[PDB]
This record gives sequence, structure tokens and C-alpha cells, in this order.
Amino acid sequence: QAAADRRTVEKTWKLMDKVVRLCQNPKLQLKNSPPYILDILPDTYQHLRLILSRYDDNQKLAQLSENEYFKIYIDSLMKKSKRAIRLFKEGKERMYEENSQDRRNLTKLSLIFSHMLAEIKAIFPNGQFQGDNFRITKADAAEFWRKFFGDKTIVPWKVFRQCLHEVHQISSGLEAMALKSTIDLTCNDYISVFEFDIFTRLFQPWGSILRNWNFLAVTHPGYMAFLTYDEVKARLQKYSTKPGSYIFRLSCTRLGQWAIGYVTGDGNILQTIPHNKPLFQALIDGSREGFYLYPDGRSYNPDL
Ligand SMILES: COc1ccc2c(c1CC(=O)O)Oc1c(ccc(OC)c1CC(=O)N1[C@H](c3cc([N+](=O)[O-])cc(OC)c3OCC(=O)O)N(C)C(=O)[C@@H]1C)C2(C)C
Ligand SMILES: [Ca+2]
Ligand SMILES: [Mg+2]
Repeated sequence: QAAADRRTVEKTWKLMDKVVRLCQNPKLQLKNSPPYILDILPDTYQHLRLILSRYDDNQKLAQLSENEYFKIYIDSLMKKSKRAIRLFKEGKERMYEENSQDRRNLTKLSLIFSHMLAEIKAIFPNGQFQGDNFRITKADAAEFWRKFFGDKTIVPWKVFRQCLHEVHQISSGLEAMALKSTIDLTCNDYISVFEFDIFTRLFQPWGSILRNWNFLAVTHPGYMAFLTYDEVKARLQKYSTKPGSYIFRLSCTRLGQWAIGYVTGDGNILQTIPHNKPLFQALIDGSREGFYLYPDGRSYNPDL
């Protein structure tokens, strides 16, 4: 990666501006709903400008431009922006078909940008690098990170996987790639300490984390990945005559937290945020109470 000096950061700004203009095409009919690329990219520009304002002399800019996380961040922001641009150039009119694979790929990129914004705000809070001081929520997960990586803010996927393998083995390439897509929110082949904190919060406890991840995010019909509150209500409408139908999902606005949606006996659709217990225990309890019976409306309800 190149040094993340001012010129390189400004080059990234110009690419992000082109993505914004591409996404303002009136034929796109883009809905103001998270992740909303037309808010995320300006917000990213604003936070990057804040960072530069905190590193406002030659020696400070030197430190910033050679910070390993920041160099990787800017390189990855530039690559995803070029990808977005290329998507429009190759998609042509297919970009305006709402359910085309091209538009689906735009939605994927909008999610990636949303995650990248959350990451940079977590690592440079108020524009100052704090990655070496980042506090991992789960103490046992924190001990793994510190043992193998110390105060590092970011690690290549290959290195991360090799260390994780020492604690939880992974033999399947399919499993490894699925795990990478869960952990590596920014899809840049690096695991940040922020991405590690989100993963270990969601799939706690740490001692069984691969089992928990498999049970919830791999082999569970109820798992819907990232959805908005409105999208949960809309998807569960078709199950409104099957009380006990339920799904669980992630919020791109509040990373690291699960939400559940279910159909009541009356046919109403309710949503709830489980607290102070791992999701799989909240599903166990909700099933034994008769609320969570049919994940995605299906008749097979996994048991843990
Ligand atoms: C993984 O997801 C999480 C995780 C944590 C939170 C979440 C969400 C929802 C999201 O991110 O999707 O959300 C908020 C939170 C803190 C503040 C906050 O905003 C200022 C919210 C947003 C909120 O409460 N919503 C309520 C809403 C949403 C849900 N539900 O998604 O499960 C349940 C609700 O109550 C049971 C609820 O409140 C409406 C009501 O009670 O009638 N309704 C309608 C809305 O339209 C929004 C979405 C916390 C608590 C930190
Ligand atoms: Ca990443
Ligand atoms: Mg803003």
C-alpha cells in the first residue's frame, strides 16, 4: 500500500465524488434506507477531513501517512470506489433494473462502505488514531487478540486464520471463506480489531465461537444477515397467518447486536432486541415459550 499522505487521501475523495454522482442518476430511484450510499460517502469524506485536521503539521502527517491501518484503509477505500465506478461502466442500463445482479452488487458495495465508515469512526474517534487503545468487549476474546497480535489494529486474513486455527481449527475451504465473509465486513482481506470485536460480540461465548457461528450464521434457516427494521416487517408479512414464524438479523446502523422479528398468535409482527444473553440462548428460550417456532416460516427449527 502507498503512503496515505494528503494527495493520496484527496485522490480517494475524488473517486468517492464520482461514485456519488453515479448514484444520483434519477433512473436509479435509490431509496433513502440504510445502507444509503448517498449519506455514507459524504459522511466518510467528513470524517477523513476531520482526521487530516488533527494531523496538521509535517511530523504529524508523516505519522499518519505511515500508520499501517490508515494506509490499508485508504487503499481499500480507493479500491472499493474504483469497483463501484467499474460496476456502473460495465452494468450500463442493467444498473437501473431493481433486481438485476448489477444492482445487487451495488447494494453489497453500499453495505461495505457503511461498515468502512463505522470502522474508521471506531479506530479514529474524533479524528485521532486510537487503534492501539481499542477496547475489545469480550475479555476472553480480547486475550486471544492481545496474545497473538498485541496492540496491532489490523492483521492480514491469512495471519488471522492461522492464529485462530490454533484455538479453533478450520479444515474446510468453504467454511473458511464463509467465516471470512462474516468477519471481514469491509471485504478487504484484512481483519481489523474493530471487525474482531463485532464478530466476537455477535457469536460469544468465545470458547465455542466457531460452533456458535456455524449454528447461527451457517446452518440456521432463521438467519437473514443485514436487514432494516422495515425490511424485517415486510418479509414477515407473508408469514402473518403462521404464528411462531421468526427471523433474526443484523443492523448496519448498530453493528455487533442482534435483532429478532416474529409473528404473534394474533397475526401481528413484533421485533425485539435481546439483551445480556447470547442470541442462541435467546432463541432457545423463545422457542420453549412458544414464540420462536418456525425460522423463516419453515418447519425445521434447529436445536442447540
Ligand atoms: C440489531 O438492531 C438493533 C440493536 C440495538 C438497538 C436497535 C436496533 C434496531 C436497528 O438498528 O434496526 O434499535 C435502537 C437502539 C437504540 C436507539 C434507537 O433509536 C434512537 C434504535 C432504533 C429503534 O429502536 N427502532 C425502533 C424499534 C426497533 C426494534 N427492533 O428492531 O427490534 C424494537 C423496538 O421496540 C421493541 C423498537 O422501538 C419501537 C417500538 O418500541 O414501538 N423502530 C420501530 C425503528 O424504526 C428503529 C429501528 C438499540 C436498542 C441500541
Ligand atoms: Ca476488513
Ligand atoms: Mg454528515
